[PDB]
Amino acid sequence: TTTLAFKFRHGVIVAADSRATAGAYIASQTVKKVIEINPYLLGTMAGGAADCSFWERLLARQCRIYELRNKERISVAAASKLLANMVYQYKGMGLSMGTMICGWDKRGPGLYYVDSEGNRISGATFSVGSGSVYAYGVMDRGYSYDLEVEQAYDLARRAIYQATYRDAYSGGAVNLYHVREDGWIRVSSDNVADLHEKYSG
Amino acid sequence: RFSPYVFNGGTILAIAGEDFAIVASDTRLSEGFSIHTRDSPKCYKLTDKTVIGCSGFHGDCLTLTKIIEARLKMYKHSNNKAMTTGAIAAMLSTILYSRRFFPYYVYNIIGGLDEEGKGAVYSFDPVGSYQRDSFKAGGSASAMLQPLLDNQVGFKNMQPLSLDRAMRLVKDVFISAAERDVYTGDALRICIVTKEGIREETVSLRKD
Amino acid sequence: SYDRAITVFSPDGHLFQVEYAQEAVKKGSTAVGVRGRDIVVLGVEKKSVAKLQDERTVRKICALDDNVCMAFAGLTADARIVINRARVECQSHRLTVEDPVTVEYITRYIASLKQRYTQSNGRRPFGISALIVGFDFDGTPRLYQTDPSGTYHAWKANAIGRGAKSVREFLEKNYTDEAIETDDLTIKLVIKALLEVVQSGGKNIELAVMRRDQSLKILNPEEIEKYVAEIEKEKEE
Amino acid sequence: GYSFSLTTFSPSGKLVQIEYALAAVAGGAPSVGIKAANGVVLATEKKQKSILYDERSVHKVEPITKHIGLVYSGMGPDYRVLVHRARKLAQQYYLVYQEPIPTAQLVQRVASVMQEYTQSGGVRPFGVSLLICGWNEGRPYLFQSDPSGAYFAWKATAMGKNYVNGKTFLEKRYNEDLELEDAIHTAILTLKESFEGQMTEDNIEVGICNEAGFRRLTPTEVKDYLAAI
Amino acid sequence: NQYDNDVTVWSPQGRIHQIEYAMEAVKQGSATVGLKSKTHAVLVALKRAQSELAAHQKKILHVDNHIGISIAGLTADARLLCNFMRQECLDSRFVFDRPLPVSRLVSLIGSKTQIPTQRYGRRPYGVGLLIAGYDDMGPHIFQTCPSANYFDCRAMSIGARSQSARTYLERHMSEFMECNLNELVKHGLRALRETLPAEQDLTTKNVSIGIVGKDLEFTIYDDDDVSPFLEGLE
Amino acid sequence: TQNPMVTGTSVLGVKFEGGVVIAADMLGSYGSLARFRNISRIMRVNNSTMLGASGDYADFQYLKQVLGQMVIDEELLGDGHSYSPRAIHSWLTRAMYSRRSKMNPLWNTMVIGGYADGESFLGYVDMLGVAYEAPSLATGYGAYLAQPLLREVLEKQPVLSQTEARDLVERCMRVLYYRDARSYNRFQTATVTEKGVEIEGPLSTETNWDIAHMI
Amino acid sequence: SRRYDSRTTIFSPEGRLYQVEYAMEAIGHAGTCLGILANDGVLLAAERRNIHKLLDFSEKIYKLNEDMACSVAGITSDANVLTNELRLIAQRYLLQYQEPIPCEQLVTALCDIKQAYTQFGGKRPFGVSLLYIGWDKHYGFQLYQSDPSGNYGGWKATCIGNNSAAAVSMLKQDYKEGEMTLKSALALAIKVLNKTMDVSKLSAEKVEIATLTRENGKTVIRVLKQKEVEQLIKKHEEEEAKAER
Amino acid sequence: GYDLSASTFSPDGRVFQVEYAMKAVENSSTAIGIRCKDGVVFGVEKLVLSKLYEEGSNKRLFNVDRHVGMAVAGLLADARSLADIAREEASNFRSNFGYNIPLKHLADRVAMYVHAYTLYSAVRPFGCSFMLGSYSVNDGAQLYMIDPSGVSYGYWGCAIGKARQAAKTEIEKLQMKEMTCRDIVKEVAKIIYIVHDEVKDKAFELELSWVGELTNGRHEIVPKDIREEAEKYAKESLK
Amino acid sequence: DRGVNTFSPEGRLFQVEYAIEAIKLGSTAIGIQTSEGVCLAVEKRITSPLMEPSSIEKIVEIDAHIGCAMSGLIADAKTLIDKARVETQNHWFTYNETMTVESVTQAVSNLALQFGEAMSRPFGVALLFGGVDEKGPQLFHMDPSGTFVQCDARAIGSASEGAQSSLQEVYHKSMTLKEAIKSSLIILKQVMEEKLNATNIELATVQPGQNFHMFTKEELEEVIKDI
Repeated sequence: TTTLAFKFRHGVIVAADSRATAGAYIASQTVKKVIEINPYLLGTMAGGAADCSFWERLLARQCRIYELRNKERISVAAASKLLANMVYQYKGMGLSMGTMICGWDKRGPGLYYVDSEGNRISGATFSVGSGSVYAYGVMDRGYSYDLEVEQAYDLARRAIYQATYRDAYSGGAVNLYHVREDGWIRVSSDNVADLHEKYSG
Repeated sequence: RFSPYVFNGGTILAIAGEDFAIVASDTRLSEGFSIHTRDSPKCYKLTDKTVIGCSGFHGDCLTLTKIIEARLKMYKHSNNKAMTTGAIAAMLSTILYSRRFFPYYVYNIIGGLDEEGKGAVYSFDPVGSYQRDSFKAGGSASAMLQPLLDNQVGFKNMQPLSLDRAMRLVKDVFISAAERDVYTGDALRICIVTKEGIREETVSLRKD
Repeated sequence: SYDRAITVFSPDGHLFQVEYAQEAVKKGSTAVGVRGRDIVVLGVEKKSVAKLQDERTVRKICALDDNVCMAFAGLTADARIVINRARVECQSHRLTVEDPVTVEYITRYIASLKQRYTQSNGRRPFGISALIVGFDFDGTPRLYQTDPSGTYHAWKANAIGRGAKSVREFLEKNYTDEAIETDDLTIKLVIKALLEVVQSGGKNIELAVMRRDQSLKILNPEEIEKYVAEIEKEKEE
Repeated sequence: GYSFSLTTFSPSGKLVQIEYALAAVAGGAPSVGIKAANGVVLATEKKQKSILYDERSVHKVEPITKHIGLVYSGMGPDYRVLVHRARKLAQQYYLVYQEPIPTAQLVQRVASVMQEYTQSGGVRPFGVSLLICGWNEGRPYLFQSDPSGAYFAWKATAMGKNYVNGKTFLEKRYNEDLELEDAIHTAILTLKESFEGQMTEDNIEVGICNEAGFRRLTPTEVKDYLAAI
Repeated sequence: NQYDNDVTVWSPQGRIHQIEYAMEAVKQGSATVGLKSKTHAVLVALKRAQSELAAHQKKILHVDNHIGISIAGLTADARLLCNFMRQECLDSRFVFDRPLPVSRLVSLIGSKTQIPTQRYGRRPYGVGLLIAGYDDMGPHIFQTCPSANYFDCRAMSIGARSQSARTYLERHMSEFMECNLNELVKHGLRALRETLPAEQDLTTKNVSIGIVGKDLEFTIYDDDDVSPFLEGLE
Repeated sequence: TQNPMVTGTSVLGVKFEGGVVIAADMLGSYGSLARFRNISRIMRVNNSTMLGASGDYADFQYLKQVLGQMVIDEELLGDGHSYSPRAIHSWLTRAMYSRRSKMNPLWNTMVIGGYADGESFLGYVDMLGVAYEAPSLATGYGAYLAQPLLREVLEKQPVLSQTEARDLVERCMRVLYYRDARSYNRFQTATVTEKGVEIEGPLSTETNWDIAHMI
Repeated sequence: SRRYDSRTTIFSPEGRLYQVEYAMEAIGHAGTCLGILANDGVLLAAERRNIHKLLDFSEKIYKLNEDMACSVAGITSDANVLTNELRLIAQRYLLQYQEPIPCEQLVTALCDIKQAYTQFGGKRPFGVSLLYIGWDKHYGFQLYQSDPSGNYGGWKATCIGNNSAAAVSMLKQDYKEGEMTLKSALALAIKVLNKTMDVSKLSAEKVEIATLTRENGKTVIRVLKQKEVEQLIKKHEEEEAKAER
Repeated sequence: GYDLSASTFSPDGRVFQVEYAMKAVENSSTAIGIRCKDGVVFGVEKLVLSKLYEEGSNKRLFNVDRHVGMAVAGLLADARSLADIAREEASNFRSNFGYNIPLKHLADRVAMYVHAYTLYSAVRPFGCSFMLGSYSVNDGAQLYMIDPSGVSYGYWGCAIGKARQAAKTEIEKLQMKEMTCRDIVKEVAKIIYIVHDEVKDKAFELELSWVGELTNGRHEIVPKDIREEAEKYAKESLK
Repeated sequence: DRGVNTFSPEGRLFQVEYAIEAIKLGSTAIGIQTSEGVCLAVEKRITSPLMEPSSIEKIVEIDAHIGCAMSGLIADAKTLIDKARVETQNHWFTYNETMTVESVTQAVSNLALQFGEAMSRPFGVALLFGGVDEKGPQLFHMDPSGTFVQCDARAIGSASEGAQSSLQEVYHKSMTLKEAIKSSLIILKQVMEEKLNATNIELATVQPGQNFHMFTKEELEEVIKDI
């Protein structure tokens, strides 16, 4: 598993792979690891798939109830705080999950990282999963806050491809998402076996 | 000490077509190095267009299949409709996660027809996570059956499915897997779900 | 535990305990609230003033938070409980959401709490009514009013307590666009509205003022006397 | 059980069930308590309805600890409950502090128990009034407790039937320099006033408290004292 | 005067008035008829509407594949009892994996309903029920009262102005055991029609039918689907 | 029940043309001691059901008590309904599984036989809640020694008669006596048929020790 | 049983709560209690209703803390319960914060308990009214008063109990704000009590006086001896005899 | 108003709610029970209020336990509650002490349960009376009667209902201590037929049962043919 | 004095009758159902010009496809609305699909008679549910007694009698949504005491293919221009 997310002038960009394994056996290569919480929030999965899916569904229903009651949409900080408080009460039992939460609100773009141990940190560049250490290198060498849209797309695709090249539990296809002011859109889903000829030549 | 689990073997398979679905399994029940029965199928009819298959620990299979039917009747009485395949999958996910800290030791596959009349296959893990696929194999010989399906259905590494072709493919893959897997194969049960309802078939395998 | 049903329906569909709570509220000291352009003003008339009493201990304008405050009319002991519930709710909200509350949010919480006491076993209704003023994060002033039955409304100007009808009649006429263009005019309007009921002039008036980014400020008697003298000088016309 | 209070305020501010409980108490048998320089004496009348009754089957004067004693006026069945609770409270205090409970602390705890029954759901107040005697720090004590829960410290007191005349007798006769024997003589004389019939050692009960502890006089000693008087 | 406000007070004549008032609540509901033959059981219900712009209230409910009920009285109590019955049937099928017999369900209903009529500050269920079922011993028609008493019937009518239907059934009992399904349905329709005012007639809008049988699960017919049964009547 | 203590060995069962037959021995072993030698491990539930259980004996007695009271209570009503073998099989499976999940199992393996409505029933329930049905059954070491012999016969001739099933039962008991360390030479048989349930015992087997002379 | 329920905690058609007025009517019969605030201390003066000759710290003044004291009027059996609760509240605050409790927090914490009884539960309220005196680092010498309904307020001179209105009028006439000392406050208390009691002349046995003062960085709560009250009474008598001339 | 709760004594020492409950039993149809040399026989007249009810509806003879039989009168719901209570008591005894409960013990336990309802204002007394009959090889035949007050007694022949006194007058003439169950089965049907009043209670049905050594200690309903024989004998005697 | 759960001599609970009496003091709400959608219109009682009309909300959003209009004691409807919202979200969480209008109505109506001596008295609020589901536009009515029905055109409140009388002649099965809006506004104008002026009324519609929608001012004057 490797998922990354970075924040720049025109919003947030999220990228993920698609392989899921059970031991040394590859169960599937069509997993959708960017969880679509709302038309205005995005979340990722890393660690346990069941835990991420269940607790982010609970978060989605709480967000909808809040919006119904208060006639206003929830913010990214509040959503991350809710998710952090729902998993601290099962501390030590054995949950395993680490998620970025991405959105846009009154204070601009937002990108938070929450994991089951208890951390909740805001940032401008995150990567989680087994192959994250391979994506930090490329992303750090290429990242700047004044990137254009196409340049940011290219950076995310290249970072994920380089992560899957050297990691054994990472692979499949690269799924890309862009969070803007008026909601998110789905950019592309590119197969690694074609990025190989695109990049090498 | 006391161990609450045993492994009873079993293989389940599902293929989704253009306007049909197929769920197949074997009928051997084992434990350790012994054979309990040769006439124990693993497919259960949920609705006139939905079938479920379970494998793993047998007691959990029995109790889970009773719980699912009770919940379906509850839903039909409260909502005045028959439950849909997507709704069945979404409810089974929650049921499975309810036992997160003492899990069911079951592998589940759901096959049927969706609301536009096309085949649907959903696969689960013992904890609840599910996914919609096009074909899926689970149980003892999943690792042997999956590459064949990837090669023949998905056309991997090569330079529509009819019903008859799918039937032949299912029979062939179980005939091949009976050769090498210890836990698999006394008879083969096939359930075909289509517009007219659910049809059943049986085939004979090796006995040793 | 005690599980008697205290409040129940009567023929013609009335709830008598809630009506008697209304009657209890209609005997308190008058409280007037006005919503200006950049200022919100609250005023209370002191029912009894004695020279042997400390004023700091009998104030009827409290601060629920750094941006929300309220005045009440009715039974004092009930208000002392409702206020301390609202404070805890404000702190819990700021902890969980990382954002100061909205005036509507806190008035909704108070209204729900007050309504839940007219449908429970072994309880009697709260005998208080409330005016809640504040400023939202976007800078919009807010005035709300809450009823012992559990209903709340937004107002431009309002009065509760005894003699509230006369003050409402005065405000229906004297509340205009030109009368709230500056803070002095708004304060004078509040004082004049209170003067329709209070006796002995400004010696029996407590006045509080809030602005967009400042905390609640209690006006000293000298400022009240200055304003009253100016209002009396305006009678010479 | 009923969860509402059966004792409530009257439009003039009176608690009426308490007045009725004291009305019950004022119809009980007389009791006298006298505090002297060496100890305390408690006396009570023990007339019984017939000769078939066993005179020694039940007692009115009872010990709470080695140094505390009780008498009562009112209803016997309530007196028994109060005695049981007082004994349990004294034992709890001893278990905690490894020291005998002082008289004032016991009277406070018993008065608290008696007050709990005035502001509780579905119960009626006790219909008994108590006299407590004890010895602590080298000096004696004498306390009275009422059905409402209020306690007082006395020097000489009378209670029950015709207690006003008993109080007048004690006022005109009590002196602070009496020894214990003069106190016993005065107590028996006070019981003699307004007595019905001829009194013997079988129809009165006496108990004393001094340095050695609390003890209840045997009928032989009561006979000696009656002969002396 | 003072013996009629509580359910735990005996009248000097040995009666409980709150139970009688709960009985009076049932008599104000619309009529319902139930009858059986050697092979089938049938419930016929007459529905009511508040106005021409409102749909007619439901009166036949599904309890289990072999059990159905019909209602007269308070609706919410009927819903509560129906949910209790459904839960009991589900529990029986879970534990023993066979259909619950009808008489053993009626015993449970009576046992549940008797408890409120004995304790302080509680009220009887003000609903009457007709229960149609089929099991290994054949068709069954049961009738339930608010006083926790139940009866086993050959045919029975409950609701307002239901004496006329009872008289018709008493006259025509003899033919029921030999009638087939269609004639049994027509007999029930005639008995139900005996309760209508002379200016009002049966229509597909206000008639509901529920049938259970040997090789037939409990089915409900409403609206146009009751047209074949009305055809040929009279 | 974390430890078994006094235990039973094995139960055998086979179905024939018009009923079922079950067999079990009469020994309760405490470890390796062979302590109680005349105990009965076969039960008659009602006029068409019989039960035989192996494993801990205290748990078997407890289930006897519970099942007997349940049958008596359901018979008191007099409504014309009675439990079938399948209802008992399902109830036993539910009870065993419900007790497994509390981590406090009942250490038993049970064989239910019955004959109702012209159809015969032979079912198997396990300690963990594994339950199934088969034409022949054997628990414990009988699963290894006796099951091959029963299945060899049942494959060639699917439908037996009463005498053939009886004789097959004694042959299996003799083999078990030869090759099992916790066995005994006195056993007991129960047969359920259209007439009802009939228990016969104690019986015995004739052995052969000729090979002792070729050593 | 609805038949025997007395419905304590309900409103009246005029919006009143009859049990509370009945409790307040009960309080108006107890002994007079008076509190005066000065520049260097504060004092409580109470009337002794126990005057039987055979009767054997103080009768109606209790110590709650190192810095506070209180006196009650009404029904003593409930005053004991309230005092025992006040002590526990103060100890809990000290345990939590390792500092002494301020006066107003203690008064508020008790008045909450008093109001809870009047709003729900089915039981009757407490028929007692209290006067509190103490010292606090935030505000200094203070004086508070409570009611059965849960209402409190600070004062500079107050009186509760029998003949409260006459005492309040006399205090309004004679109290000089900002110019009082303990020596003058004691004389004012003696004068008001003498003008309130139903006796021809005051006596030292019928009154108890407690003074709270702050010396050497520590609070001192002192109950005056009889031979000091006798001298105070003699001084008042001489001043009154020479007052008119 | 001394008659509104079960926890109030009248100024003369009576609890009126229990008497008002007894008046409910006094308006029911009669049931009798006769104890003989080797068994007990119960007989009830069951009134039919319509021709639509099936035969065998609203049965008033219950099987509490294998060796115990019960016959009720009064409100039928209260009787059906007490039958379940008695069934639970017998089941608990068998599962705790290992053998069948003696009848004198079950009667005492049910009587204490019934009496527990006549002390509080939060519940009301039962409006039912009933008879318990049993036969044991060790204890002989036994017959007990229980009361809404909670009083339990043993009898040789008893009757409960509206026609109690006439039925007792007829039973006193039997001399039942020397004859078997077969004669008693005819005599109970005869007594039931003569105590019935057909001009006010128009129609009725006869229900009979026994427990004895002829059943080997089991409580059973009388076989049909014996029932018609007894009915014919009673009718020809009545003629 | 009597309990909360006593029957009347003619078999009715007193408290339910009193609550139904209390219903008839609220403002008039009118709902109309057509094959093109459902419309809800409600009256506002502005008691003073110093009040803000926008603070009075009597038409709420249960869900994106279900809306509710209420009358009676307004403060009591908050609990029912909260329960309805929670049940719809629970249904979506478990089954991943939208609840129907009838199921929401049953879930809300199961709370009606759950009171005793927890709630101590009935609710005394009447509700109209308007929604769009697999069967099309649907309008449901629910009252304090716990009974709910399906309607074609309903009027609740103080002037329900005359409004229903007018709806009887006005309504027909072929109405267009625009005609339904016009007719509802005409009836509301007839039954009100004040003058309809696009400020003291509230109007909402639910149509297939789009969510629950609340009319703003400009549409209100545009529609009222014809009246």
